[PDB]
Amino acid sequence: AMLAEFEDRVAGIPCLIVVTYWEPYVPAKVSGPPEYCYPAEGGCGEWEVRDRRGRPAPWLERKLTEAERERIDQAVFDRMEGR
Repeated sequence: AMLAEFEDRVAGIPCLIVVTYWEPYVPAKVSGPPEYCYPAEGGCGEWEVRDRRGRPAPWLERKLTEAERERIDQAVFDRMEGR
């Protein structure tokens, strides 16, 4: 569904980011013998740009650059991993 929404910007234009899937971050096991160690999991998911009413915003989606996608990826992580 629609897990969370927050106000942000795409190339300076106000929008809503809606998070549609979130895989919770699960820490790696690093302490102790290597035989018991394992990598981290999750800390990623799926999000979309929307207008302030939560409607599709294809005109903003087209304005996303890879730089913006990377910045918003981190904004989503911080929102979903917050308290």
